[PDB]
Amino acid sequence: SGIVQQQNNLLRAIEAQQHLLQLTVWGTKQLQARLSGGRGGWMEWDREINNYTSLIHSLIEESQNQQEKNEQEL
Amino acid sequence: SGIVQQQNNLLRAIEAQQHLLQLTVWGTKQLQARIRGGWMEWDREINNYTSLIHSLIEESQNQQEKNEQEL
Amino acid sequence: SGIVQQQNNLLRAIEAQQHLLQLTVWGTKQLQARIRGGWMEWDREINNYTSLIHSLIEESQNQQEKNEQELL
Repeated sequence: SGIVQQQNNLLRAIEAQQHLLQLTVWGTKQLQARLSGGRGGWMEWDREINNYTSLIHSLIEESQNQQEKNEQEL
Repeated sequence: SGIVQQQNNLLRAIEAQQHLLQLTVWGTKQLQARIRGGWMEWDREINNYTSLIHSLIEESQNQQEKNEQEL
Repeated sequence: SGIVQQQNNLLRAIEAQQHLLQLTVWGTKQLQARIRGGWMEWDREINNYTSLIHSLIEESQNQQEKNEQELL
């Protein structure tokens, strides 16, 4: 199915962008150290990112499950 | 259908990833402001593609709704 | 169909998102190259996913086009 094949493509790109995104956050934090933010000034910022990250992994997780289920049924 | 349902998750991922990215964007500009390089142009690129993404996410929400109301 | 138009929407949302990512990587590079460095591996990691994402994107473009020409 070209439609089902496209979903897989979109999901994949999203997963790859998630790595890229996590690589960019890491890079940003390294800069933050050397530099200097305000001591704890970025705590909530960091917290918000972990919230989205966790949500994202969750969604990707459900999507991968839905992907296998759409490939057998549809 | 499982396709529309999944497309919803994909969209929420894109949206969550988008918000995540915007946080990265804010942080970087904070960093740059605490410091050459021609950053106003970069500023322009950010804004443009930020506009574009917002437009795309909004239109995806609209279609998602239309699809969930049709399938 | 509404489905194929949604994939067209999601694909572009991903394309646009890719630019912001590359731009944020860019700014990071300028700042990092201003302030050894465990970055050598960060750079290798970046290039890898960038190429993969551009590969996934164009692949999706090929698919998007094919699905639309058959009116799915």
